[PDB]
Amino acid sequence: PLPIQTFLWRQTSAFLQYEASCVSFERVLVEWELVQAALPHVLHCTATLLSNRNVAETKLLHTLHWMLLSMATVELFVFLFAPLVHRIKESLVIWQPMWEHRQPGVSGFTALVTYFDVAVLRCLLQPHWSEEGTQWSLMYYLQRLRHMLEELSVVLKAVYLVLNHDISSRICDVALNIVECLLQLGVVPCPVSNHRLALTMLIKIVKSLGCALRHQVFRENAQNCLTKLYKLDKMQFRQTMRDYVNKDSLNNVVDFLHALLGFNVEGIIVSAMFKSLITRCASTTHELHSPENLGLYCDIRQLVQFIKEAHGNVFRRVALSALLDSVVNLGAIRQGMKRFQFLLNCCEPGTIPDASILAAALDLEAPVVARAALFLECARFVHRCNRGNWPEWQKLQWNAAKLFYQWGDAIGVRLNELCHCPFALKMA
Repeated sequence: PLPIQTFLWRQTSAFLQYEASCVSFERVLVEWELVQAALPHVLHCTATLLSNRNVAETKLLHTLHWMLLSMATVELFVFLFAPLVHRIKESLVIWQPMWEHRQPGVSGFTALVTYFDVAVLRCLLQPHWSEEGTQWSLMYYLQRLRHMLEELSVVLKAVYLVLNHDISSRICDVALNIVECLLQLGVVPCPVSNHRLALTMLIKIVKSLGCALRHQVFRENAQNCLTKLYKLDKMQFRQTMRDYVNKDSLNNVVDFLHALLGFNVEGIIVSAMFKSLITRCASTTHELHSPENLGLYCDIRQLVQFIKEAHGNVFRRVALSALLDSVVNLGAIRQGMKRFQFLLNCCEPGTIPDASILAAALDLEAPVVARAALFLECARFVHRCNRGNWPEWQKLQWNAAKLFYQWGDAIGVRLNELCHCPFALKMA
């Protein structure tokens, strides 16, 4: 550096005059340490002018090409020029390989400590950057990973840190393919755990492909990847899933579940996650009843019905948690009753406990208090239905009567058989 550096700034203040400055801009460089000091300004000016296009273009292109044929310099180069690749279309050692997402052939940073690769990786961590440059860097790492597998944790971290901001079909394709390739390389072993990161990436990718041909193949491949990841770190899989469900917002969780199912990997996921999903939902009812989220609430209905429809034997285990999860533990029972109350007020009044469960609830080897609470909660539900206020949403009204009568018949039969547990439970 020298006191002359102000001159360079004076040139930049023309681009940030349009014709005149290029003259000295060329001359001073055409006529090495000064050249190193001047390179960043050359980059800024040439990139700005080239992007302002919807003779100076050619002169500055030739200047840059002569300039190219320290880390911050290549960082800046990629940061500004990566999105321009598709726009510099006709006019080569750099541009022709770069259209193909390969290392540009210039010896300054094609060198190995890899310099271009570390530069682009460092740039990809930036939160705000051109979408085109992000696609380009992703395709570049896809190509490089494919080559590496033909014959890295920070790569995963970069993919994760980009994935959260936004996704597009192109992004989901490239991201799934890269993650699959790193799994094949075996970056995950057989703070932040690698397994957690990978699973989060899969979840986020699959969150935006709700299926209620092009999508079908990609979904199949995603499912295959999920199965592959499944065999690795079983307990960690369960734990991280249970963490994520509570972590992310309800909207995200429900959307992801819809995408996965649409209304085994899915069986394990559901049986690991549904308890925590219901537990979180339980202490949210007042907020969720608010009309702005009504539609969201509606969705949950379907979801729960599907879990009951033919999938979840776990549904019984969650609904009856209050007395399967057992001085008495008052808190566990209270949580179980919150879950049961939420489920009972959710769907198909009089469907959730079947007659058989209630009839057998007399002899279950669980704390009497929990059984009595279950009976009283059923009682309160029936009373509310009778008084007029059903769940805030008909043939269902007539349907519920048969379910109630079935409950009554079952309970009466059981009581008769037994008499012909304490008295208080019978009274409940």
